[PDB]
Amino acid sequence: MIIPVRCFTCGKIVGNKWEAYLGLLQAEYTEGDALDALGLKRYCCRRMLLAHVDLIEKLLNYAPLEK
Amino acid sequence: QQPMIYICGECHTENEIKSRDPIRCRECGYRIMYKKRTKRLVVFDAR
Amino acid sequence: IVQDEILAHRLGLIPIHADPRLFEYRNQGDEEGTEIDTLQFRLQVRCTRNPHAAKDSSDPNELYVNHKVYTRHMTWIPLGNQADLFPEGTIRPVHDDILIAQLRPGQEIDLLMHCVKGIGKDHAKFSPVATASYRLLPDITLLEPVEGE
Amino acid sequence: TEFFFHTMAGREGLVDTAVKTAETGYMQRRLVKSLEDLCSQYDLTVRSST
Amino acid sequence: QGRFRGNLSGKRVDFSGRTVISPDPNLRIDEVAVPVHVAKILTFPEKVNK
Amino acid sequence: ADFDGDEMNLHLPQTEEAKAEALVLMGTKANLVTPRNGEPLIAAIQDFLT
Amino acid sequence: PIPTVEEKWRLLPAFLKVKGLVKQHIDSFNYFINVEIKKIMKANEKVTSDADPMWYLKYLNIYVGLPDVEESFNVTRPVSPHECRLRDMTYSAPITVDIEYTRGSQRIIRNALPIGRMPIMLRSSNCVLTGKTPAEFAKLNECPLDPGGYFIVKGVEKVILIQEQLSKNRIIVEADRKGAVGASVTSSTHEKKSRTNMAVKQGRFYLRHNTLSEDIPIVIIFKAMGVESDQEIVQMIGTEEHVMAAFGPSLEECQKAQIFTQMQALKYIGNKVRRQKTKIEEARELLASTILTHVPVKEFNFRAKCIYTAVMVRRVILAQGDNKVDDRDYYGNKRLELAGQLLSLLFEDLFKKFNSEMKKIADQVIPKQRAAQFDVVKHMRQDQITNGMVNAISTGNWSLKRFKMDRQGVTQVLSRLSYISALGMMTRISSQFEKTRKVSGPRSLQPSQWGMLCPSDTPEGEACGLVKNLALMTHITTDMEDGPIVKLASNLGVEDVNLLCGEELSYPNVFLVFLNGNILGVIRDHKKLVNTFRLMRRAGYINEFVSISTNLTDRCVYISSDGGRLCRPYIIVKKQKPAVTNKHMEELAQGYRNFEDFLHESLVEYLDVNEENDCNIALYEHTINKDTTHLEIEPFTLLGVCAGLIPYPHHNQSPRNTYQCAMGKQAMGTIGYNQRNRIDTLMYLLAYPQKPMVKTKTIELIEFEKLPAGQNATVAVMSYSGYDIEDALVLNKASLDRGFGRCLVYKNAKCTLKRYTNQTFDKVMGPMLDAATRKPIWRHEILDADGICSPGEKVENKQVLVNKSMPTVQPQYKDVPITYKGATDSYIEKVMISSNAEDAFLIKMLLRQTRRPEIGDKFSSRHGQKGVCGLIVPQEDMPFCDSGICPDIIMNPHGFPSRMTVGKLIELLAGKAGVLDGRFHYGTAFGGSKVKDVCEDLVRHGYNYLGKDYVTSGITGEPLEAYIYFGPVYYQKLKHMVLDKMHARARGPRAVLTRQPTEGRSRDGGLRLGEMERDCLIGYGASMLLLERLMISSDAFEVDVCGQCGLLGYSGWCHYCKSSCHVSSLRIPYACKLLFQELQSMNIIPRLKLSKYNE
Amino acid sequence: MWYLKGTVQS
Amino acid sequence: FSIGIGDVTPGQGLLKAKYELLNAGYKKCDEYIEALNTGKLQQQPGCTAE
RNA sequence: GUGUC
Ligand SMILES: [Zn+2]
Ligand SMILES: [Zn+2]
Ligand SMILES: [Zn+2]
Repeated sequence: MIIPVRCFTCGKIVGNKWEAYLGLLQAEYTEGDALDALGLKRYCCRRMLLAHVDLIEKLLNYAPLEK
Repeated sequence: QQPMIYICGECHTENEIKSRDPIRCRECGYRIMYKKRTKRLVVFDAR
Repeated sequence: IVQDEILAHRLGLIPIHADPRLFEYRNQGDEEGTEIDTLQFRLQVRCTRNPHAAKDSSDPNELYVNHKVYTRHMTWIPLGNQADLFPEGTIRPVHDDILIAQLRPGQEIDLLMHCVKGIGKDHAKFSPVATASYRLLPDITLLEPVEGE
Repeated sequence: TEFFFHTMAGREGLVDTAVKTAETGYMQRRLVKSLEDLCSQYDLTVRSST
Repeated sequence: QGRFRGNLSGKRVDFSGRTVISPDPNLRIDEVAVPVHVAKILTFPEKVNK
Repeated sequence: ADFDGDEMNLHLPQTEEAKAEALVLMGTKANLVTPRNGEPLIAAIQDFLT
Repeated sequence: PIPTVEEKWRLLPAFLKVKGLVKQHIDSFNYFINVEIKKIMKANEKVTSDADPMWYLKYLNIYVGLPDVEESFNVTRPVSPHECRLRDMTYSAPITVDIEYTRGSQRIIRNALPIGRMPIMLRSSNCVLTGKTPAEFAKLNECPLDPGGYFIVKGVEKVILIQEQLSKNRIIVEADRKGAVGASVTSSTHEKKSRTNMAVKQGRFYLRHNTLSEDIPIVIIFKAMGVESDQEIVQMIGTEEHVMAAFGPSLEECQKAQIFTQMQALKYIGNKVRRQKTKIEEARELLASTILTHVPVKEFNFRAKCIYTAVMVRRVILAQGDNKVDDRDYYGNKRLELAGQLLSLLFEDLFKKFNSEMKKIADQVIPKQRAAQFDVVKHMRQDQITNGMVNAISTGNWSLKRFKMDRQGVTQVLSRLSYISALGMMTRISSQFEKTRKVSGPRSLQPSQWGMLCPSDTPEGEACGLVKNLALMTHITTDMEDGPIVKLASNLGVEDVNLLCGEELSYPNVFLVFLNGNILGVIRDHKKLVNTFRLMRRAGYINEFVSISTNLTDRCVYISSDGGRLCRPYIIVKKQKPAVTNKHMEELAQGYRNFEDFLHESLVEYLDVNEENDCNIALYEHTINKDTTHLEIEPFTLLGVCAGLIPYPHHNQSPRNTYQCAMGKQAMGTIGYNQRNRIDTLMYLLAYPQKPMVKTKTIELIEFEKLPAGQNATVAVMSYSGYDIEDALVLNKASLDRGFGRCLVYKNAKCTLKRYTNQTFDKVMGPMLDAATRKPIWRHEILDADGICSPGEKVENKQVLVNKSMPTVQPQYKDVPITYKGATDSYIEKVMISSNAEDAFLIKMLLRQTRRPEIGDKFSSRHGQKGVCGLIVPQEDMPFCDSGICPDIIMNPHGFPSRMTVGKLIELLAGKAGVLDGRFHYGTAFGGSKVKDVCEDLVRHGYNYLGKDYVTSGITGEPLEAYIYFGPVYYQKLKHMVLDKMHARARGPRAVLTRQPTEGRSRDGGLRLGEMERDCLIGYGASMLLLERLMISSDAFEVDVCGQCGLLGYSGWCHYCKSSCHVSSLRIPYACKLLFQELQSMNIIPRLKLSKYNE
Repeated sequence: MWYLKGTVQS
Repeated sequence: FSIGIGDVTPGQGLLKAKYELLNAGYKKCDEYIEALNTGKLQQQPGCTAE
């Protein structure tokens, strides 16, 4: 649902670059370009941001809102 | 004592049911209501 | 929308910039919490609408106020009189912009967490190092003189 | 075409392992009910209940 | 689901259980590990000697 | 067993007279050959053989 | 080299946008409430009473409205599906009809007359969930990815399974225990199901139908039909040397019995016929419209029928003496049945019942009247229709004796475990045969089915082929009429069968025309007929869903236009080449030239199973030959919905493919976009679902990348200490603590409470306070001051959730406190309070439980490899290779060769290369990516090229001699945790009938000891334990009987002898004493004879 | 006919 | 002990070894068709042509 | 009735 704060295998904090990765995918950058520019070099802590779905965004449209 | 506060699912208005009343909303015509969260202190584990 | 257990787990995954040498080790069991072996942290944020934002907006960054919760919202409250020990701000999260939860108009979150000392053998959140590895030195030995191509 | 001919034989064994259990258990419970009291005596002789 | 081989033959037993098995190559040939949660439920009656 | 979805069951003898009968007849050390032919059924599995 | 168009992969999405997967379930219903609902109204159109021919009612027009609900008093407001799903209501809309009835002397035409309601589908034409936008779909609290197609009755989702049946109006010739026999089943629209069969014995043909007493000779039936002279009889049968040697005996035994006239044959038949008006008219009307009603008779002419019987006899003769037999395994004959015609039959039967019984409601009032005019709308009822519809949908008992049919298990609750289990159930098909061991043909994969039913998609267990799933590209044809077809066939030059005699049909050049099991006539040079019909179909005048085929062994052309046939589009080619070119698909990519005009431009066409029998189809465009007629669009559409999630299916074996397609629906994950609002009985959710790196085009077609049910994890294929035995897998403790594989369970607890016919009621007192301090009691701790539990609390074992106090019958009240039973400690999510349609308060509670993976949980590899977890290993172990990457899940290399799974290594390699490069790799079936361009790309980075890496063991600190296979793999967590599959009991409740442990864990029962386990104790020879755990621990009872007369006494006293002198006791199981007391009432007294154990 | 909002004291 | 995809890889000298076999097999099998059509294939067992 | 062995 939400990007994990830490990696599953090693334990590197990968939850502080999700919004930066999103903002860098709109500057005409390739997925690999964003991934090797953010700071990820190995592949165990790289598929946390690459292969990740965002369902809380779709879950907030059904969330209770005040009138 | 304090009237039981209930929230709706269409307008989310906090109203009260007095006693043996038609379960509805006074703003809209929705017939389903929800409940508020408890005001107690529950402990959780961060392990 | 996030679970309480998932929120507590993600908060426990947050590391803390603090010196564990000054603090003691907790005795066999006590949950009340003394002054020498427990660090208090408070977090409180509720989502409200922006009255000035615009006529017609879809982008939630300016439409709603404080929609994304980071680790910078967590505030450290002193317990006892150990405030003069660490001068101003040596006790704060290492990373400040880490997504914790998302809020909408009509939502509120208020929590108070306790930080204690532990070893990495108990849980993964007590690991003080992210990567600890080593490598053997390589060696490449040629045998015969090579040609150009 | 090769994948279809390969999966044709896979269904040959999957329908065979589903049916064996029935008549096998039937023949087992029919064979036990006839031979369940045959015992050896102390004079090296096998006899029935009679 | 009768009374001859359904009840008389069946006679469902007590003081039993069933659970998924897992490997553990640290025991002997005649050993088996039982969870403590099940061991707390099961009891064995015995008479007290001297 | 196949060790992927198997759920086996367990029973506990209640009387002392039966606790000694299941140890001499239904013993893991005693029952190592099968009455069908006479071959040992408990030798090793793939990993230990390799 | 041949010109190849690499563009035809975009035809399939545009085709599924029109119809396909689940849109046909809605097409069958949208066509039924627009075409057949008025056909039934026109069928039952005029009904009048017989008291006096002056009263009658007429049916002008009938229609249904939009989904509406009738509240307290004239309150009709538009209701949403979610409201009906939460209020335990039913999604239905009323049916308003405009009929007219004559009261007194004048006629009354009352418009908009309501007669009942009818359920409406979720994505139908009358529903509100159609033509909306995702922003508006979020307004009604409904998932936009929900395919729909189910029925909501009493707050549950019910889907009707497709059921396959055999073809009607056709002749079958099959062999039985002695010889060969022909049969014919007849069933038209009107309810008349007949089954006639002609059998051969002693070289004599006999006709069997259940209306006749015994056999009637075929020559007698011929002479009774109207053909008198025996010469034209053989002429119609066949003029051949070998067909006469087999038809002579019957002719001579016919000449034996004195029957030479039509009256003689009719009297003979009428004497043979039994039925519970003379014999001649009985036999005449019995041969008219009883035996074969699918062949209509205009005035009284039995000629079409006798030529039909003659060609049947000829087919049986040609079958006789040979090994040419018809089988029921052919799918070109098998038809499918959706929910449309079932609802049609139900509705027409309910309508006929409502018209026929209300005809009797006003039939007992006309003579026994009080005034001059009779009102019928006050003699009207609107509960039987709704009751019948809801009962048939929810109960599942399709019982129509007006239609002579009883069917069970047709509707089933929709599986909401995952997103694949919901869609995969909509394409599930049920067979007509029952689940028995005798079947081996129908269960076996038939060569007939090609691209219509997924071969791999089938449950493994008892039913191993009785349940099948549809393919990606296929269409179900609806029913049509045959007017213009017959008109064009008559204009083409087909001959009338009533002019030419029986001799010309034996001619080899003569071909017979069959249309839905009906002989149209004789045609010569059938090739021109087939060509012209195909050209007219490609033109556009005739509808595209009309099949035409030709069979040369019997020399007959079949024209099939019945509904319920399988259709899939095929690309047409002309003499060497596909008509579809690059310029035709560039416009499709642009945004014009869609599928319908492609069909209108004669570029693609539908073919059925029987029509592709006489056609040549090319797999690819390099295999196109000079006789190929059609070209299959894509070869990867053969796989089904559950089989489209397996990377490289051709690399894997069919048992593994079956296991994986079966386990894909049990894998837990996210359900949809609104999972917090919906309150289902049991819900399994994941915490952080990942995205599959090696995805399939079928995944993109269904948009599975929005709702994945698994996670990517680093796998190391190598043996570990001791815990990767046959299927055990090793986990990483650090990864499990970090949160790899976190699951959540959601349980529902609902309680309704109502009033009674008296003024008695129910009430909820609430919490209980003590006298020492003002605290809620331990029993009612979570309860609020209202009387229910508040959300955001933690409920432990055996604690009260809601207090329910109801009267025994001022009045005394018995409290029924709902108590939560569970080994775990649950949490409260939310509480819903509402009212149902019958004015009762409903309180629903959702209980959340977060669980973590432990030793005893079942995981899969999405490649047909399931296993329970073994040893949980910390992070000091699990060696890194160079960079510091630890194995997340240790895989055993010993289960690979026997299972024979090569797609796993290819998927691992592709995933590693993708996560290194940064792009998803395609792994579709019969294509995707190779292992030649990917391995050379793995060199640019700096890793080894295929799979190997240098590892450094952690427990010792020494390097590994051999290299280990590392890489990311998409794993998934399944159900059946060890937390629920764990039970134990020592002394609990017993049954009242017999003192024995009850069944099931929900009632805390025990285990059963059957006969096969008793045989193991008998083979050993132990008698003490066999008696201890069958009599001592199960049921030990002490009974008493007498020595004088063996009988069951009581209190050491007999009622037969009335003396306690001869009285003794014994130990017997309660079951045996119960059996004795039961047999004594059957005039079977077990007189017992006691003795001393010393004796 | 209903009755809610009660507390029983012991 | 580990297995990878490099373990199961066809050798370059192996692809042309089975190519010869497949070609000879096809050339030999596609002759019996016209051999049967012409009328040949003397039969040792009592059987039919196909 | 469904699911696993
Ligand atoms: Zn990492
Ligand atoms: Zn409201
Ligand atoms: Zn007596």
